[PDB]
Amino acid sequence: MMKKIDVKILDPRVGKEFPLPTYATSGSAGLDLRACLNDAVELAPGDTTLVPTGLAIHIADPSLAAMMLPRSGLGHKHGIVLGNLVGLIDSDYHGQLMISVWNRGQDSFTIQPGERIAQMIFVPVVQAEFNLVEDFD
Amino acid sequence: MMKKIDVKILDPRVGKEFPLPTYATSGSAGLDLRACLNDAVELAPGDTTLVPTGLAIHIADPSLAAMMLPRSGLGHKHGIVLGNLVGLIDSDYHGQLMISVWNRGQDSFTIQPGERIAQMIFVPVVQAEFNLVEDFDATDRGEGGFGHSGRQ
Amino acid sequence: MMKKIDVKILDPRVGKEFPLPTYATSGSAGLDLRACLNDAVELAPGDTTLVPTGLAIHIADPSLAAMMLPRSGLGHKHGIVLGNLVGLIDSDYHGQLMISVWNRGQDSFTIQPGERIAQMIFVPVVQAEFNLVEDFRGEGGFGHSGRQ
Ligand SMILES: O=c1ccn([C@H]2C[C@H](O)[C@@H](COP(=O)(O)NP(=O)(O)OP(=O)(O)O)O2)c(=O)[nH]1
Ligand SMILES: O=c1ccn([C@H]2C[C@H](O)[C@@H](COP(=O)(O)NP(=O)(O)OP(=O)(O)O)O2)c(=O)[nH]1
Ligand SMILES: O=c1ccn([C@H]2C[C@H](O)[C@@H](COP(=O)(O)NP(=O)(O)OP(=O)(O)O)O2)c(=O)[nH]1
Ligand SMILES: [Mg+2]
Ligand SMILES: [Mg+2]
Ligand SMILES: [Mg+2]
Repeated sequence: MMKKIDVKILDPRVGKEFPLPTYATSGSAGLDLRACLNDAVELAPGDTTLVPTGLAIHIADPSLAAMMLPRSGLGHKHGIVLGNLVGLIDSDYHGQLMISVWNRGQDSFTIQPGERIAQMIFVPVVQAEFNLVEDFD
Repeated sequence: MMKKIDVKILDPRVGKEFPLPTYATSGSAGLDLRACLNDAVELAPGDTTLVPTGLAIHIADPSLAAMMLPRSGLGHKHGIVLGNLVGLIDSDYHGQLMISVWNRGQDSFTIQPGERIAQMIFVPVVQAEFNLVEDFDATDRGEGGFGHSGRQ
Repeated sequence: MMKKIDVKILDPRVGKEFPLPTYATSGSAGLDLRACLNDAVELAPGDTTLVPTGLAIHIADPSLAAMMLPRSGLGHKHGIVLGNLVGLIDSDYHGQLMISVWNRGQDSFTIQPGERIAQMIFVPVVQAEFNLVEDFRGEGGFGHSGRQ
């Protein structure tokens, strides 16, 4: 079940020094996002930093959304997760994709340029319309 | 894809003191949930508090569920997120929707009545039927997990 | 709506000492997962431990994934959540299902053999192929719509 998604490269290192995001294995649900940075960033325990990806997507189909998630190795082994926990990307967002990286653990961690620091899945979504009732029975 | 969902305005402040939940933009995936409180609540760093939404929904369709999530601005800038991280709402749950608000950050934060403090999406769900096997049809990923594909 | 998932039992207690995961009601979205431990694990505030389930699943269909989540009661009342926040099980994984348990709260907590410590849903997923373009809410994000 494939879907074409338009993407605009904002930093010319993307697609060259920093490969475009890809699925690590053929049945992976998420694609890995890379940190678009000149220099490594040291995250002390408790600190948050906003990491640019250097690209923008336009999902455009209002029956689809994306969810940014931590990776399980970074999250479990190093406490490197997301500051907003889960990042919900709307179908009508055109801006640069940004990653809120938060050190939830006890050890300092150093994010390298180009590192695969989070992942992103695409999921069908349903828009609800409310039917106001006085009681459900 | 639009679906009509029954909702009971369990707390009549919702729709009167502050607006009913709606989709912030046309192409928004989630709808914002508001703090149904009589008094402001100051959350010190590390603290949690249980905030009512004033709403009960009945999805009723077992092929659908809802998920409650933090908002990205409150979460990234102020460390205001969920105490259970992600809230899962069953299709046959029709009690009040409650929000566990947790201050994961280093500065205190005051939740005001009516404030949009989290968001909710509706997603399709599949119910699994387990088939016991002796061997798997092996794959390239195999048993690999927890960072086996590397950092770079 | 329903999908057949291959499962292998790795610990003989699973299905004998305590049940295999089951949907509690016909309208339940998730299945509860039980800690398959020999000895209870003490978790100080801020600690993380990796908890086996005694089970391996193989979803096998690349338009489907599973998401592991905290339970709302354990999360809100005791701060017992997931160390990777949300656990994403891929269609081509067939290792042991493992739960990263993190004590995010201010009080110690002990993970007990057999305790229902997390839950898991299965959701459809779509794999994307990129189309490079020069030009395409607008660009508004991270709070732009306000809170009032
Ligand atoms: O909570 C979890 C998360 C993942 N897993 C396993 C199954 C999943 O398919 C595999 C990899 O998941 P992620 O891709 O989300 N994490 P990461 O990218 O760090 O690992 P990998 O390098 O193997 O892809 O780890 C668990 O058993 N429990
Ligand atoms: O953030 C939440 C999460 C759940 N809920 C409601 C809806 C859901 O259907 C119900 C049960 O969710 P969980 O299974 O996550 N909680 P728990 O397992 O602790 O309680 P139960 O024993 O009733 O399943 O609680 C909320 O109001 N807010
Ligand atoms: O991790 C994220 C989350 C969101 N975003 C962008 C895309 C999304 O469409 C937009 C808004 O997301 P939320 O609605 O979850 N956050 P918030 O409600 O604070 O911002 P807004 O007022 O713009 O809706 O922000 C990111 O770039 N990274
Ligand atoms: Mg991975
Ligand atoms: Mg928003
Ligand atoms: Mg439950």
